[PDB]
Amino acid sequence: HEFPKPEFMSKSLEELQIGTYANIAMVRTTTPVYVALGIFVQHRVSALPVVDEKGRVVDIYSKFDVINLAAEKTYNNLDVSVTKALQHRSHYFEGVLKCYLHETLETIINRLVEAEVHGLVVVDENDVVKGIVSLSDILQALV
Amino acid sequence: HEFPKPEFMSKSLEELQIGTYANIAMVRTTTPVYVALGIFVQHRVSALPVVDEKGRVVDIYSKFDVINLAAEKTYNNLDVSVTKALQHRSHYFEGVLKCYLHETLETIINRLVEAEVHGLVVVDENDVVKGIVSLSDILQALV
Ligand SMILES: Nc1ncnc2c1ncn2[C@@H]1O[C@H](COP(=O)(O)O)[C@@H](O)[C@H]1O
Ligand SMILES: Nc1ncnc2c1ncn2[C@@H]1O[C@H](COP(=O)(O)O)[C@@H](O)[C@H]1O
Repeated sequence: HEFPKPEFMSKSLEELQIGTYANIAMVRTTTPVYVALGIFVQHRVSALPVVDEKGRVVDIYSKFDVINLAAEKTYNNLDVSVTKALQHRSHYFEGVLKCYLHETLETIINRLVEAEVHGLVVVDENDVVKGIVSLSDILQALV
Repeated sequence: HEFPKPEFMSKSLEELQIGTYANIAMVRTTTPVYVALGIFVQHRVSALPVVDEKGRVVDIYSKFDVINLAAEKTYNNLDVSVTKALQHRSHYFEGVLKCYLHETLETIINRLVEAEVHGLVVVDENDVVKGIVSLSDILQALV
């Protein structure tokens, strides 16, 4: 009974209707961590696209990023920028940040597993946010 | 304004009232992945304690575990056991599986960051499930 089904691994994100494409919560490179933490606790979404001055995705900020900040032995306050998370990892340069609607479920799954990341930002031709794909969305496709 | 606050890093899980201690969804070492996947998609919890024949915690099964299974190049079906996830990692032997109510937030945070894990099972003296602590619970303590 193969897991995952080969006929669904070969279908695109668009075809499978996988991800969230409305009401996306996101932040800027100039956003302090206190704003992200407020979003996580009060708005309750799992990952935040981080966009530069042009609206282009340059990182994804997760709840684990906050915990990583909290564990730092150097002195921090919450007025630190979300871009300080980049000292621990670069989702961007490892090619495990973004994805496209036309990409296959197999491609997306291989990308998640590549860096052990829980989410990808769906972008357009200008790297501008269209949606988000998280492990929950993939699990709905895997059923 | 220090992040995290030192006066809350020194407090225990019990003292901070961090974690979920009722209505815990969990599975057995004999549980097939199809049962875990159904739980994730329909019951909608982030991590499942995996308990042996004696009710003792021997693993934690996460949504990423399913994605990891899905990416395997060898042939699988969903009748595989949740214990096949153990081929990718041992939360147990790395000491990043369990925690106790009396442990400090700083200890718990350092443990999460140690293996880059998103959750811990709160256990008793017999390694039996008392609750679960996930990144969301920690974020509520960090505010
Ligand atoms: N920043 C976000 N804004 C809006 N929806 C999101 C965001 N991050 C994740 N989601 C969606 O939240 C749902 C649950 O995802 P998760 O919280 O990872 O289980 C999924 O459908 C995601 O696509
Ligand atoms: N297996 C589980 N059974 C019950 N509650 C859970 C389980 N896993 C996580 N939770 C709780 O679900 C809430 C949201 O956690 P998370 O889904 O990781 O954001 C937290 O209060 C967790 O303690």
